[PDB]
Amino acid sequence: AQFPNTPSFTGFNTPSRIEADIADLAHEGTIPQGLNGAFYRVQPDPQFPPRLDDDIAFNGDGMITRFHIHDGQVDFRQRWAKTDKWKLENAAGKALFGAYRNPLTDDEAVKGEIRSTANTNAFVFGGKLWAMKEDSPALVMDPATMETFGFEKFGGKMTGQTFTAHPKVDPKTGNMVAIGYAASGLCTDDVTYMEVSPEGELVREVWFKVPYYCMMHDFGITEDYLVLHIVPSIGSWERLEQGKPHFGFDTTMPVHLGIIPRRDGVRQEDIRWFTRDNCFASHVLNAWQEGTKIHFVTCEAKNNMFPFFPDVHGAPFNGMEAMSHPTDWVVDMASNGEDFAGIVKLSDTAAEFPRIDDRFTGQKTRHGWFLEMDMKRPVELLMNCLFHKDFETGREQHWWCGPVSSLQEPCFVPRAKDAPEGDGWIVQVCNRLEEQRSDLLIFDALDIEKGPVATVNIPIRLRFGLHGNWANADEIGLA
Ligand SMILES: Oc1ccc(/C=C/c2cc(O)cc(O)c2)cc1
Ligand SMILES: [Fe+3]
Repeated sequence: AQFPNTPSFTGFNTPSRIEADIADLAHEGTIPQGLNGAFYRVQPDPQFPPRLDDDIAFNGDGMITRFHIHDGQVDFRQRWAKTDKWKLENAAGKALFGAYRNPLTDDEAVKGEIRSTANTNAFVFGGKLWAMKEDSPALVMDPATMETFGFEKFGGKMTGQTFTAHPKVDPKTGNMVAIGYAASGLCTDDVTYMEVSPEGELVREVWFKVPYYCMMHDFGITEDYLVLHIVPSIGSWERLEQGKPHFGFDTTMPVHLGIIPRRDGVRQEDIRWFTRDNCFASHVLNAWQEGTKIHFVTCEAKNNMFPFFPDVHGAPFNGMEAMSHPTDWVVDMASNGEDFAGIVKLSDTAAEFPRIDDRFTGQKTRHGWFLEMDMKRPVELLMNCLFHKDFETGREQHWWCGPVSSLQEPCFVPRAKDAPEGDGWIVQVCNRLEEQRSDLLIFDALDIEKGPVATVNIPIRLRFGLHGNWANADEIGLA
């Protein structure tokens, strides 16, 4: 196939499209014997050249990578997420769906079809592997064979059109907590709040409305609440009719924070909204309650972080104002009015792709891990450091991948099911950009600054990844 000669399909973005198996990858150092499970991650990877002259990275078909770590070795398996899109285009021999989140650029033959690329998260829950994309139901797969089952509509009990790619698991109940925005159609202000039992059943689905339609990419949960940030990366049908990127950023609009009680029969009037001045925030580290306060830790930038979803008023992209920092948004359920109680910058380190020890989701956490952009480092060819913060001592650790590499999202793996918070490992893919290959790095999570304890060579160049997760062998049929 002939792909376009553009930055989205060349260099680091050259198409790969590899399905593969490798046993016992070559490595340096010591792979911890204590690791027994698998790290799943997803890369957008176009099956076909795009319908339009160009495309963006968020729009490639989801390709799922699994690193099965056991007995001191790492095995590699990679397979397509066989979405309806993937199947339809595979049969036609060509692209049928068009631009990102824009059905007006699709072939008439796929009108009304689910558009998901399942390319944003690879998540294990309830014995299934979930390949997720926030414009559609999630695609469920077999975590062991990595075959595709199909889209999860919960037998038809799901009434919304969409399902998040940033699900959260409630440690108290074991439920998956999810939202689905644009729930009644593209660009609508309807959102569902959903919980899924460990058994896979949709046990709650609550419809509500948000102040305005926007990219509701992530959210937080607390013991009693779902915490939803409303950030003005906005879209509209008018944008799509005109061929603009679906989203653009409006610096003139306020940011809101919605507090949704996690209970049955929640009404619109039960939801509380707080309001602050414009900023950009996408990913949520964690959120928790303290007394009457809710703490909501996100990575906040002064302005838009997506150059390909541009400023709606024509402004050129401002790299400096896209630097994000871990920030606590604090609201007080006992106050009157909409003002935030506090907006507290927690580090001067520029950081994104935040992660916690997910066993403590919705509770006060001591540790966070991030990708860091350290603009003071040499670059001889961009997230170039792993960053850990101990929020109780304030101590920060940094590990630099060197001047010819970059890093993908870290994932925390507990040492044992009863281990203290953060007692375990970080795994992450490293892009060896000059050598055109990839490594899987393994760190001691509380001592990242000494460097990885193992470097596992991947003889396939991996593409830009989005989100990834660990599951123990007994959760994925590999025990
Ligand atoms: O369909 C998609 C929609 C949104 C996203 C968001 C990705 C993202 C990437 C970053 O580097 C920082 C960030 O805060 C968010 C990915 C896929
Ligand atoms: Fe994300």
